[PDB]
Amino acid sequence: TKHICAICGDRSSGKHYGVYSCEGCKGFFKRTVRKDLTYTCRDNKDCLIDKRQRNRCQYCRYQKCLAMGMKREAVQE
Amino acid sequence: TKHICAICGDRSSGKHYGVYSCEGCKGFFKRTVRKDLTYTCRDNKDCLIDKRQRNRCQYCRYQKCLAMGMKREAVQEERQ
DNA sequence: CTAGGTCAAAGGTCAG
DNA sequence: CTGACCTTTGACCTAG
Ligand SMILES: [Zn+2]
Ligand SMILES: [Zn+2]
Ligand SMILES: [Zn+2]
Ligand SMILES: [Zn+2]
Repeated sequence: TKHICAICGDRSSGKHYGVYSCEGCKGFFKRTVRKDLTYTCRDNKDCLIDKRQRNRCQYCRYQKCLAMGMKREAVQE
Repeated sequence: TKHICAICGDRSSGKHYGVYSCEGCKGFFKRTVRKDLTYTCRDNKDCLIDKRQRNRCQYCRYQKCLAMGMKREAVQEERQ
């Protein structure tokens, strides 16, 4: 699992914010926290986050980052 | 100038789908791939694609995107 | 090692 | 439908 992103399942580049994640999910989490962005799900808050469809819903991607254990506290100034 | 669209000769906004192209040819290729659109040439499949006449034939514009090297694979899934 | 920065190249919108 | 004009993504690098 050291090699697989816990959020989308892409090739993981190491532990980012306490979770094994790809460069994509790391960057997304970083921008969300830094810019203090709020998202909305156009569906039923159960969108599938995988390599191909991770960008389909920002709300569901962020909730998966949190549920997998990504720490807001680990994003610095 | 090395900032020329390989499809139509308009000012290129960078590399789109592996080819130096204008914002017009980028959008056109994207919509064609996304919707899986099939076009028809009303002539002999050799219409001239340039800045002025790019919109004259959808079929010939798409065949030039492909012949120039535009990658169907580089068009990602819809986001909304 | 993993934190942050960068910027080319993806994405999107909506007036015409 | 088109394309000007805009935003977000993620591969890659470097400093701590
Ligand atoms: Zn990921
Ligand atoms: Zn969702
Ligand atoms: Zn063009
Ligand atoms: Zn034609």
